[PDB]
Amino acid sequence: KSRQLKAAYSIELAQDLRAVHGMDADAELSGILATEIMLEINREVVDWINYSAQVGKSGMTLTPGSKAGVFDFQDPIDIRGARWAGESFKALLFQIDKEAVEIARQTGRGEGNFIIASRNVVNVLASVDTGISYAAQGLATGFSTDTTKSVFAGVLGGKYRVYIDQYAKQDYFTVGYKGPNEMDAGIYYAPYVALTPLRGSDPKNFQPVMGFKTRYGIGINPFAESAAQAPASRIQSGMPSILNSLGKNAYFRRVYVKGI
Amino acid sequence: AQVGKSGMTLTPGSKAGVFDFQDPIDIRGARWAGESFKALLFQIDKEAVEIARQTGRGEGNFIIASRNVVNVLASVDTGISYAAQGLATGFSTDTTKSVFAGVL
Amino acid sequence: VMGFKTRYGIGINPFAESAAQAPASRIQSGMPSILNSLGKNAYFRRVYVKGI
Amino acid sequence: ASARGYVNIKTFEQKLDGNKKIEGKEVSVAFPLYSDVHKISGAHYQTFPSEKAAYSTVYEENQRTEWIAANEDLWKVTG
Amino acid sequence: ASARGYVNIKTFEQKLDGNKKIEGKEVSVAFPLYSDVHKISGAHYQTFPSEKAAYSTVYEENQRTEWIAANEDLWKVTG
Amino acid sequence: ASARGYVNIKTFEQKLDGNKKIEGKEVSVAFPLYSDVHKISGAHYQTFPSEKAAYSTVYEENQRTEWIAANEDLWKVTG
Amino acid sequence: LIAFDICGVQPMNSPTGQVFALRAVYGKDPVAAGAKEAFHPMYGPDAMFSGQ
Amino acid sequence: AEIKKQMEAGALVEIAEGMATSIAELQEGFNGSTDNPWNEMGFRIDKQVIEA
Repeated sequence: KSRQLKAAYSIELAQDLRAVHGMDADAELSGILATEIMLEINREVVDWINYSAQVGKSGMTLTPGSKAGVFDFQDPIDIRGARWAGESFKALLFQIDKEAVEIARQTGRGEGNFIIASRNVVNVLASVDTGISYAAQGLATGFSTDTTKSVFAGVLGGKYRVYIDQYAKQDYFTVGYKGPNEMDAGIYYAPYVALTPLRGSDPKNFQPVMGFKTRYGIGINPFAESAAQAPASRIQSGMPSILNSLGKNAYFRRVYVKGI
Repeated sequence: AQVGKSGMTLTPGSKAGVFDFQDPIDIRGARWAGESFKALLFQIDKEAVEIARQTGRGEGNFIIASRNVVNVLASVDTGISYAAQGLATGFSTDTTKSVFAGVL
Repeated sequence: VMGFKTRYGIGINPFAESAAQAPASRIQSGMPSILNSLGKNAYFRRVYVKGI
Repeated sequence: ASARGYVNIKTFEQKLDGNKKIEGKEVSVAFPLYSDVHKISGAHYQTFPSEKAAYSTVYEENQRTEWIAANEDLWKVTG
Repeated sequence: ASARGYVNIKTFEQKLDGNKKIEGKEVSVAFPLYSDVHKISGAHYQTFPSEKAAYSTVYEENQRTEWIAANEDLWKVTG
Repeated sequence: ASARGYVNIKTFEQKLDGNKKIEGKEVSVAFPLYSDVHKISGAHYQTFPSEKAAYSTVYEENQRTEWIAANEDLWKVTG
Repeated sequence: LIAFDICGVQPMNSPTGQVFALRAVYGKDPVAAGAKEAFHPMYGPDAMFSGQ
Repeated sequence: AEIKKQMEAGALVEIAEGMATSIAELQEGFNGSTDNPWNEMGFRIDKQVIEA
């Protein structure tokens, strides 16, 4: 599947802009177009990871008296009777670790080894002692809590690569598994053509034009659902949809969080 | 300044813009100065994080605060540790020598 | 396909109207118009002739 | 709304003679109108800027001569 | 008048589909209004500046949203 | 259904001559049928893929010549 | 005093200064209602803009 | 003759003027504009013959 963007800018603007602000107008616009395309693409991948994720803290990962899908810091069951943040934040770590195990149970490839989460979740992780200790809390240390300098925040317990979803809609974390192979991720991004510039001008009025075009393709790992014994129709699309990835991808589990 | 401890930085049971040390939601259920003072540090970082979210330039770099807030910070172990409180140490608390009172 | 273009503008000398002590609105166009230059510019006077 | 702000003008009552006074007046003048023409000097007054007219009597930019007359009126003497 | 001049916009009739057309429209928009918001592009149109509205339908600066809607309406397709 | 999806074809109504027009039409053609034969090139058209026919008029794969007549028809000019 | 360690200064040697600002705007018309900004820190890209 | 008299009287007078820059930037349908072509020019090369 393709993507493309155009600039199509006027001459008089470039002339006046240079005269007054010193900007080129051509260079600025080509910069923007190429940049925008890559930003849009990266978001597409993240959205598919969450789209296809299973509901976490569900089924075999539930405490029977729980709310079925959300980790609530104000709920004494979810926080295991914990007090202050020093004992309570660790309860979230327990649910995270429990989710990672469930990912291994369903994928058969490995335990969740990365976390994509909201800024609030990461600040919670950064501000708590994640090792085994009575309790502890304080100013955030181990994980960047920013998004400005980097998306990658740090490694949780030396176990999970934590990234911040700078656009998290609510507040949540997704625990996911990624193997060493490009065939072991559940979600794939497979580029074919990228950022080929096209240039010209319309020979009636000579106004310059330009734009860029790409072609990628995405897909779902055979066995991503994992539970199914067999696919329908034998020869099937690997492109994600309602009938093949939504809420099914064994590589990911999304747990909502509340009470932070 | 915008109201902090609001929207993304608001705990659902909190009061929107105020951190009350006697309120179990704000202090995360804590009991003891050695625990509740640290809870304030947590909220401070949440505010710093949002500044980065909205400005796109960086996390908050400074705090302007009352004497009471500074004494709370001054008297608590600000690192990640089990629990601790005592006499104020590394921050100015007076306002006769200077306005600047160290770095949190 | 080919062609040429220019950009220039033609202005008016401040005080050319020589008929006001306070030009309306204090910031006004220096370009010629029906209202500010037609038959008014003190620097030029035109006379038609006949009978030569 | 002029959307250019207003100049808020206040004239303070003056005592001129036995049974003769200049009444105080409170008006707002569209900024560009004030900028174009005014006649306020030696008048026993105060002025200030605002986003919106501070007074109920406002001279919007599309007035010109009503405002000019209004300036002369700031000197009017009555009983 | 806006006293800032106007952007005069004219569209020309175009056929869109069977029994679907966009009729030409003639509007004049206070310059600062046009400048703040416009969505005219791709419309089969012409524009020009003027000191006074060139057209019978004029949108003054303080009309803001009447104009924005009026501009998007240049694309309305009717029988 | 074709079970291979459809090509959804829209021909935009256009004027050809004095009181002569090619009527706009929206049809769906079984993907393999469209691939087999089509005459939509230079036609003032737009197409897209779908899993099911997007339109009420559909040329199913087991039609061959009905679709061929239908293609010729998209070039037919009437009153 | 707190000096100015918490603010910018940009001192002036003339009255009334001005600052410009640039926004990358998508959706054909850069100046329009609904003219979403490309690099605003609070908003993601319209992933379905260049695509479907 | 009638036109010349009106010119003499100042009733109707000669004028020359360029295009607004915003019109020129849109010619020949740039950005969806319409019916706005550039004005154009060419040549004619003709001949005459002389017998002896």
